[PDB]
Amino acid sequence: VKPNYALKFTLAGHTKAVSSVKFSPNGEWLASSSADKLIKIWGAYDGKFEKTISGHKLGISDVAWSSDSNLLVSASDDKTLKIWDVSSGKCLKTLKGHSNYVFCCNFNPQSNLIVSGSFDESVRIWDVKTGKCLKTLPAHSDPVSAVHFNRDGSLIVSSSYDGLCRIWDTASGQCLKTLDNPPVSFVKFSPNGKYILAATLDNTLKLWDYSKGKCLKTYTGHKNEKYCIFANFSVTGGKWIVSGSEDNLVYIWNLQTKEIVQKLQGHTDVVISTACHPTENIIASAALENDKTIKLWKSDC
Ligand SMILES: CC(=O)NCCCCc1nc(CO)c[nH]1
Ligand SMILES: [Cl-]
Repeated sequence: VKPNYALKFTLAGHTKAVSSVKFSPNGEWLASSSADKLIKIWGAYDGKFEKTISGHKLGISDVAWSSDSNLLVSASDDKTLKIWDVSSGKCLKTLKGHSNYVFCCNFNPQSNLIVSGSFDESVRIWDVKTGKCLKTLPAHSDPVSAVHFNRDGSLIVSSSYDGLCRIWDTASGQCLKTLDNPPVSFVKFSPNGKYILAATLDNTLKLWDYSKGKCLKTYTGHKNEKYCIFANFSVTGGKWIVSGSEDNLVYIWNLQTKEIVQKLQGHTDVVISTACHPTENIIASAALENDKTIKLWKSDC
């Protein structure tokens, strides 16, 4: 069995590289962030442009949704994160404390906390209500490429150009585990929180068993030597691994067999970001500044 993702919509409007696309947990919306300093909201099902959210003074590297689909958080080169009310487009809080570009961000499942990763080599944990920094983790010895909460928010996983993935106890900020050392460009937990998916800048994705601390699966064939490209667990139909690539394609692998099952063609630059819809067999992909578009794809499985 293989998926049959086909192009449904091309979403134009960003004037520089797209950096990140994310579906709202309720499946209604796609949010995109860009080097153009803007967040854009789009209909997940009709691709219809909804609104622009503005206020960052420099480019945005990442955006993430609260669990109720009402709030966004953005990570910017202006060294801040901003918490946004999606309905009003208003900036509710500016999260200050990082000393360099903020690269990655995520809410916990409760959405009382935000985790951030920065070029300043720290991971910060923030109170959503107050906008205050609760904890600063001296997490890494190079820029932090990704941060992600597990299923209940009890753990954070971080990755860095220093070649490490680290698992952190959210409550205490203490490191529970460190996983050659090529730069780690992306990491996230599996939906069940038992596994970690990690990208390294040697054109390799690895599935790690967190409990055992050992590599279970490797996914190759794509190009990733430069950019922090997002990767995804696709779980709505077949059990796939999804990633962008520096050869301008979306790669889809069989999680169990590690075989490439589809390559999506259409982008005219690096596919930096992919997202999987929470309920439908729908992928969003976004590309860098030769392309600047988002594409919505639909599969029967
Ligand atoms: C250096 C690089 O990859 N620049 C392209 C724009 C940033 C993309 C991005 N990836 C992540 C992974 O967590 C967050 N943001
Ligand atoms: Cl996703």
